[PDB]
Amino acid sequence: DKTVRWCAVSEHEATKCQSFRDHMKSVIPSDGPSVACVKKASYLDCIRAIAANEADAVTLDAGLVYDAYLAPNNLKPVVAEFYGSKEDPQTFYYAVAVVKKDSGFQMNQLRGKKSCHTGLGRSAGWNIPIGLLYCDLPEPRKPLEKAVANFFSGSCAPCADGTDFPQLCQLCPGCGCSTLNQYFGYSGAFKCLKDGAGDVAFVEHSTIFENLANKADRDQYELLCLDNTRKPVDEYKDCHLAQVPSHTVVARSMGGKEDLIWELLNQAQEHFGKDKSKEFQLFSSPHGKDLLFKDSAHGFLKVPPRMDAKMYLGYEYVTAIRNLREGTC
Ligand SMILES: [Fe+3]
Ligand SMILES: [K+]
Repeated sequence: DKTVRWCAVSEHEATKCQSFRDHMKSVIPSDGPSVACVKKASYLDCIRAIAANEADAVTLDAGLVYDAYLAPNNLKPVVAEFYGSKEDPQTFYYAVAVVKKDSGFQMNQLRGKKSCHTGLGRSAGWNIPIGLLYCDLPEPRKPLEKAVANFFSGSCAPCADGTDFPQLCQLCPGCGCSTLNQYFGYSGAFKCLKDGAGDVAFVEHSTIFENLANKADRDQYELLCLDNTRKPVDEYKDCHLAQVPSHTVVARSMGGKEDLIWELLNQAQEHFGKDKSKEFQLFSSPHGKDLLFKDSAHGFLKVPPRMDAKMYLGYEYVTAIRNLREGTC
């Protein structure tokens, strides 16, 4: 069998997955790669399913790539997203802090504000913004969750526990770990800001561009820079929190079907990648944004053989994570 079982988180990803299954099925040889769809409530359930041989592949934020390499799962990174263009591909992106024009505050004046995150554990939504703001947080700083809940005056951290940390779900009651939470992910953290529930969205550089097509509406938003100034959203290259490694597909170490994962995704990149097909798209969707793969991706690059999360992610970002887990001020 040449079937990749894809893990899709909730109703909408599940739909795009069935399209993906059907179009590949229709425009593929008798012998080529098939994909099957397994619906899960969260990225955590996908990670558990892949370790337990009940699924083969899920695409995860760089932060969640790290998380998934830890025991007893030991998921290995297999295919990387790239952004920008197919000519000069990039395997990183920019963590930006998006705010509404004329809101007043800057970064060392973020205390007491409302925060929209993509989700707990994610690079630009959590790890980067919270690590930089770590010593600004009140004591005690463990647990970290409870202490960012204390810093802001209400938050939305998708995937967090709302019993243990009610405040982290104030802007999105429940802290849903899927698109079913309307304020989950990139597009969801920007909807959280736009609706006026929050003051800052910790998102990627291309987030606003994919959620607001009109430049006149776009100019009512700006970014928070590290020198405590503000700059137009277009000038993200000189006003960003950090550069983070790209979302990756992960797979099992043993019997991971990584070769096939590549074969499927690479063929799928030629048939349905950016601007390639009017029947199906891999990096946009009728059913939502950033489903299965991010909207801002332009295709895929193969991860070198048998490389682990640790190595793929790089020392600067692995180190950035570990420092967050145990620090001092
Ligand atoms: Fe991300
Ligand atoms: K508070």
